[PDB]
Amino acid sequence: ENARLSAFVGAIAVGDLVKSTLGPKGMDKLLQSASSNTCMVTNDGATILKSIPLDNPAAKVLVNISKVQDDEVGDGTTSVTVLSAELLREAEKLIDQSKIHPQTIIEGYRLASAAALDALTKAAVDNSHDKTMFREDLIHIAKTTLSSKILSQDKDHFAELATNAILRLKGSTNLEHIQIIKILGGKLSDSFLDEGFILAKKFGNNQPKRIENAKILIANTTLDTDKVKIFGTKFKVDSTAKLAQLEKAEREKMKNKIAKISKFGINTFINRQLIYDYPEQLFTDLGINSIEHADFEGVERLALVTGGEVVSTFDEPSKCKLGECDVIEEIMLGEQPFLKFSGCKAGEACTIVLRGATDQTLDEAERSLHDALSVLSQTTKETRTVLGGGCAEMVMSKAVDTEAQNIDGKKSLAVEAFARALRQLPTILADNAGFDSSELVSKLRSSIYNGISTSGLDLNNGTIADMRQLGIVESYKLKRAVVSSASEAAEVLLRVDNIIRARPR
Amino acid sequence: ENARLSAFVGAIAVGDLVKSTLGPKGMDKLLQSASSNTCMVTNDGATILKSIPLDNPAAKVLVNISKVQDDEVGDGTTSVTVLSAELLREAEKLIDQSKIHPQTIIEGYRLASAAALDALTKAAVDNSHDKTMFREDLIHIAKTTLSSKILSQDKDHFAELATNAILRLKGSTNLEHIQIIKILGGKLSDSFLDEGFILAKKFGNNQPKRIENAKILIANTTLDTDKVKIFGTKFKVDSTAKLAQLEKAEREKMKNKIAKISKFGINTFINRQLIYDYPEQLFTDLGINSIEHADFEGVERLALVTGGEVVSTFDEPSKCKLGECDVIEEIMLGEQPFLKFSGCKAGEACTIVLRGATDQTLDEAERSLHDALSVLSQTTKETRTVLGGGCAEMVMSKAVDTEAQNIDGKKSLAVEAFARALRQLPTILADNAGFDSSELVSKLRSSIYNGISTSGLDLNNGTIADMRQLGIVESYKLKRAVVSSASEAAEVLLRVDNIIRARPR
Amino acid sequence: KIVSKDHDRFAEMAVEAVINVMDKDRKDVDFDLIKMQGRVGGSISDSKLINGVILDKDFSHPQMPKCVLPKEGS
Amino acid sequence: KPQEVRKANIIAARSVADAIRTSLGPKGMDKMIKTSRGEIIISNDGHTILKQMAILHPVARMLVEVSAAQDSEAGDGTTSVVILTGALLGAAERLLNKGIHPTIIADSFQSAAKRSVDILLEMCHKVSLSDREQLVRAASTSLSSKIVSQYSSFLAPLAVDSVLKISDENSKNVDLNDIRLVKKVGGTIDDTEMIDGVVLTQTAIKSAGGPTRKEKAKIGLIQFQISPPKPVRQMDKILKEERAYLLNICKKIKKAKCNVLLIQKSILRDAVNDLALHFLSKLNIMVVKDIEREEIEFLSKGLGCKPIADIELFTEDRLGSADLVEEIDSDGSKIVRVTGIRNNNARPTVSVVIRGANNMIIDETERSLHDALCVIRCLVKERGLIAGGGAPEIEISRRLSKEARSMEGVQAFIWQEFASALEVIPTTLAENAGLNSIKVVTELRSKHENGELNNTYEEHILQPVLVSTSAITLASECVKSILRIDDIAFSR
Amino acid sequence: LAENSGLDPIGTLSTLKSKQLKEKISNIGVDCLGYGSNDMKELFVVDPFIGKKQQILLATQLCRMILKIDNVIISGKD
Amino acid sequence: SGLDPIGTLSTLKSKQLKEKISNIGVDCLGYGSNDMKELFVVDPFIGKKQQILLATQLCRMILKIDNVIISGKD
Repeated sequence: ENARLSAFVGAIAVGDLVKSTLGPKGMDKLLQSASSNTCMVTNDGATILKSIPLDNPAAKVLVNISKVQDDEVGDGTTSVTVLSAELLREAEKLIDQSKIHPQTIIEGYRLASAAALDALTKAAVDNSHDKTMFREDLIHIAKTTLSSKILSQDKDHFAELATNAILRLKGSTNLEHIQIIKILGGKLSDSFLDEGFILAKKFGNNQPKRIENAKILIANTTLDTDKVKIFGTKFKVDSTAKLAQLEKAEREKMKNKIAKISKFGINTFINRQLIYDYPEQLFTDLGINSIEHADFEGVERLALVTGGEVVSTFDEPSKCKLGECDVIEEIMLGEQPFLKFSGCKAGEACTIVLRGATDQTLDEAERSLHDALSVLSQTTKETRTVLGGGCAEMVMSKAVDTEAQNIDGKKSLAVEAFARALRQLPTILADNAGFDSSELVSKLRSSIYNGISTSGLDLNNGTIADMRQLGIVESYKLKRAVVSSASEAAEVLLRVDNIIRARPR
Repeated sequence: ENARLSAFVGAIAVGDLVKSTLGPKGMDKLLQSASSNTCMVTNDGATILKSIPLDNPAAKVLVNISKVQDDEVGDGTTSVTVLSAELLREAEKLIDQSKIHPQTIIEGYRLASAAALDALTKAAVDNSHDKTMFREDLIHIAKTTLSSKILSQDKDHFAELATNAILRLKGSTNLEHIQIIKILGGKLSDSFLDEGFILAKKFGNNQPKRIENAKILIANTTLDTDKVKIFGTKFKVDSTAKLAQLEKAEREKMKNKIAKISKFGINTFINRQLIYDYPEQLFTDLGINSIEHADFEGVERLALVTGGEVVSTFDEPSKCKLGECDVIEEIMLGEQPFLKFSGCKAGEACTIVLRGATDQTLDEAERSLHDALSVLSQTTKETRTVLGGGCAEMVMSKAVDTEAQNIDGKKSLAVEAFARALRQLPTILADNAGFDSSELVSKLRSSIYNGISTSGLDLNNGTIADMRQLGIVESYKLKRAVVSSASEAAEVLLRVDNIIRARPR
Repeated sequence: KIVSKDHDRFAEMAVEAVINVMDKDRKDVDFDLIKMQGRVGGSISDSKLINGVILDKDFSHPQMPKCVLPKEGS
Repeated sequence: KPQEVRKANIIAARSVADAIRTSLGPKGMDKMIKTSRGEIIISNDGHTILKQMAILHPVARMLVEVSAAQDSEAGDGTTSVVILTGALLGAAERLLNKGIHPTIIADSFQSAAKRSVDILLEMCHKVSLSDREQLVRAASTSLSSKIVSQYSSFLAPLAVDSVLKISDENSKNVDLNDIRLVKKVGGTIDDTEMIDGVVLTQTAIKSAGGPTRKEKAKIGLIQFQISPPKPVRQMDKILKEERAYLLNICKKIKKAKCNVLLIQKSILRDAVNDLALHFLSKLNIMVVKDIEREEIEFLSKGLGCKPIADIELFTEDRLGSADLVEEIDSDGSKIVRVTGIRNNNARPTVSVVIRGANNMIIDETERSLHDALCVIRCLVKERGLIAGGGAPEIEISRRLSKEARSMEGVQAFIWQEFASALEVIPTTLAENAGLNSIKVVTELRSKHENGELNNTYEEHILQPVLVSTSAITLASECVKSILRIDDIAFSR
Repeated sequence: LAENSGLDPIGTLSTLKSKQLKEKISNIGVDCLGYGSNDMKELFVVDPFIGKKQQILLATQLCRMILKIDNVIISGKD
Repeated sequence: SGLDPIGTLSTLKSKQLKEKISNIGVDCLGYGSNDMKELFVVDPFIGKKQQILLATQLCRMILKIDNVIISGKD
């Protein structure tokens, strides 16, 4: 039990050190040394935790976790430790009243964290308004990155393709939504923009070049040339022809899995390996298309834009997550076969085709493009804020109460306690600012409980006021960064049942 | 500092002895003496508490609470201390992290108990179904109580008046809703049931005996000749006519009190004392009739049938609780005028007029009628049960959560803390049952939250089942007796800021 | 572990590695024939299945080419 | 008990304030402190007491930083700021018992300090620097606390005329570190030379060949030192190597037209070789060696020059400008003076020279004139003057007591306790003078009702307004930094 | 009485003084029953003048008598 | 897995006798349902066979030693 107490009582005692320092009106702390003449005073939470020597082996783990927030972003480092300490206060009450492995309680935090992120999205605002001023700055910054790069030949043509490849995304900025197709024997000025998912090495011979209402399924199997290495296995046969009969009997059992493919209502099947002529010929009568050379990367990028999933096995027929594309066009350019996928439901993606004169110009253009798009796409999550002043903090609290309706018997207290920790943020801010936490939070939750609540925490008048009129907002990137860091920080301490005392120095 | 611990934590140890003894499967306690050969084993809660000497001076308060509960009914005495212990256990969080005034917490219980009793009433069932057999047996029971009483002369006519005096109430069965009038010069066989609220005295002289569309207002004041004792005063005046000037000045001030009455638009007034001719003569032009000699019950019972208020003062003009009645008829029987009201809005009551031949028959008939009506009124609180097995305990938590929605900041944590103690009753009952209490109570709240209000916990199968099919019910009178006893016991204990040890007798 | 997101990539690496080091006769795998090497930095998506020794080298002087010539169809 | 840890620091802080409280004023009680090294010192100055007290308490050391800024900014009130700091700590003890959070206590001090300044400026008489009769009588009263009295009449215009040249207009903060009091052996108090250009701390070369005087000279700052290398045909071989090394340095000096150069004093090796003085004697280049390391940063500001570490980077633009450079010795001083620098970036930095026979003369005179420059510095940054002795503190407590009803909530009660915390300064002055404590305080509220600032004006007691303003401002930040500490732990 | 009524004793004291100064001169005390604002005069709650005057006279006389005893002499038991 | 060890063990024994002989294990990680055969979760038999042989070999070496002799530290 002391293993958890050292990670709870020991962490809360250390966590309460920087807890009162949250906010500009928070408390302060002095750091005293042995000689006492080297001391200093500061409000930094990360400095106080790292400077104070602690023989507690559980406290040293929290120090390494806080370093991730500084390197990734570097904002709100103190808020991560304060929120992580409040999660331990509720988790300690769940354990002592249970004495069951916390890993089950950890599963309740993952389901509750999903509802908190969805509640912040609907109420989120942005500074993206008047895109006409932001679009003119986006093309100018991209031309600066093109310096020293071979792409500097024509800045207007290359920056225009990157402009329509960002604002038209309307979604995640990850590079997995941008396909890079590069060919040889072409000019850089001939590059064009395409919204389709483009392959090479066209599939099939007698297969048609036009497919309407195509479905996408991901699977891994080898239907051609099984038994890769036959050396070393004892072969006892009366005739030589019986050797090939064993390979046909193994592929004969695949007919049940092939029959389940037609039951899925799909006209196209994707496989990484090849397919023998007999199972491929049956695909024509059943209307099944066989796509080859899907590799791995292109498989993951296709399932995300089409809303599909990837699996190497069949768990049960008529259960899966499938994508679709309306029109598939097969053309040929640059003396190489190409493929084109279009008509995807809610498809959001783009493809930039760069034509180089050699292999050296292709690798330098692809690496320089990712560095230029990463800086431009960084402003999407930057400057975007949400309504602050305890409002959004309470919105995450009432969103967990929705999950508290349908819940398991033993998972209810795990989810319900997560909402109590979210309400500890206005309690700490009210105590550090010199106000009554019990009076403000009580009136704050009753108003935000059902509907039409713009109210928030007002520290000037010492009461609950509307934050939209005062103009109090906080960044949305800071919201997700602290919640995701505090959720992973609490898992590290709970997943450790026994903590061995560290070697004293 | 230690007074709160002895009144809260110290009171828990007293309730811990009766905590595990609740229920047929509950545990037992041991009472051991110095000789140890006189001991015994029993589950009785009242015996264990009275036998063990208690050095805790705050524990003697709960001793008198169990004695009051035993007078009402000999069942549920153990559950009173257990329910009161859960309210004191949660009082620790009401101090440290709450800081809420204790009386405001007690006032929050009155608002929660009001919704808890109303929630149990709608969900209460009874064996009164097929009232044809139930209503017929009511007159036969009343005839058995007529033994040794002068009412035994005629069983059919006298018991019929007592039967209709109960079911026709449609409300509280207490004798405060029944009026008894003792008169002379008649026979007991001529008595009949009349709801017209007959009283002895008359009112008015030249005023008519019939009033249509009457407005009744109840107030208590002396408008005629205050300071009834004139002995000892000294009147210093220059002339005899100047002495009457002070009395005439009071008559001019009477218009201020009459103006507030005239603005209410009432033709009927209620006064306990008399009224001088001048303020009574002004009521003739306004058509205001004043009733005199209303005693005490006549003041309270008039506000119950007419929907009035018992306050004697006006806190603001044109705001008050007003009643009304269709027709006020004045008749004369037995050489005395009677007052029979007619057309009272939502009036529910009955008045049994006992007409005797002497004073000895009036006192014996009134005392015998109260004993006969007590048996009929007992059938309303007897045999009427509610769904048990965690059902009724969880339903009360839903009504508390309704009040917990709209609440101020001080009582927000007080009302919410009361809902936690309601779920502790099925938790403790599931402790000694050998099953998991945390899983059964959790799944019970989510089921009743949306629909399915009749569900409960099954002790045999350890799951949620229909209480109507299993046939497990608990008396409704027991539910109100425990809540009323716990509300009065916790009202005194929470107000305790210090402990004064009682003097040993 | 977080690796469970990319697990589909690491699944195909162990299929071809065991077949080469193990023969169907004895059906045994030697621990000395499996070189386990890792470094700090990068990501888990860049892991590739190599059929031979890594032997990290900077090629000494930078003038040396990054590829080995066939030496006239040798 | 997170607050009880802070309450233990508040009680320990009030014990230090009560010890300094007895030392307020010239009639205050002195404190005897015996250092661990065996040195025995005593004085009534609160800044010197807390400096050698060696306080090991973490919170109590905040008074040392405030007392250091009190003398650096205002220059007066280092003792009174400690009493005012302890007054708010004593009143905060009753505030914690009522359930008041220190944030409201700390935030109310910001509004209370800014309000006390605006009230004080209304009763203060605004004065201008154009009137020289007010500055003479202001600095003359500060010299009445020292043994020198009749000879202090000539020192009054000395400090006034030095500030008026560098005052200009809208100068805001004026650093007095550029004004240095030169202490030399010999002379008298009545003998003083302003030398507005600059004054060094060292003499000139007494050897043969030194010109000791030059007309139209450029004085640079060179941290280097000309010495033979210090990491028997053999005799002449060493001389040819040493003379060539000493000449190569002098070759770039002639091409740079350097009349006067400086050499940093180094006790390790030799400063300037005797052969180097004879080499530059033919070139008519004055040499001044043994320059103190403390004056290196001083000369880098008033002269507008920059230090030259290496001869390779030495240029002409880093030199100075001097019209005439001569050595004038009244008696025994042998000091070099410079006049008419006329630098655009640099300003007229004036160094006051003080002459005296006994050691106790130039010492007590230095501390007396240093406080006189601080009082004049207060009038430059903030105009106006008030009567000292706790007179304005009585009326401020009266106005804030009536205006406390205009507020609402918990903050309204703080204004009532803040008015009582300002009455400790005039009460201590009445206690240390032997007069009855409560009797004199009652006479202050009685007389200040009818009259306004009316007698210390006849007694020539004038306290600058910036001292009373900075005393409240620094105390508001000092008490705030105390209550904001809720705990302390070992950190190393 | 403000602490026994569940109100801020310092905030209520400053509130009662502000309502009796800038608005108008009246008598508004601490609320014995739960309400939302000041001006209990509407409830017609009155106290006797001779009763309140007798309290301040005995409290003043008691404070004077306590200051007149500077020593506590308690004899032992036999 | 956070479940009743006795209540779960009685369930696995009842499904393999009255219903039919099959393999149904305890799920440590949350899955869809029981009957891992539907999820195609397989474990090596010789791998589990090597565990029960080393377990009996380790249990014997513990019981075969009735004496504990050790010297001191200098």
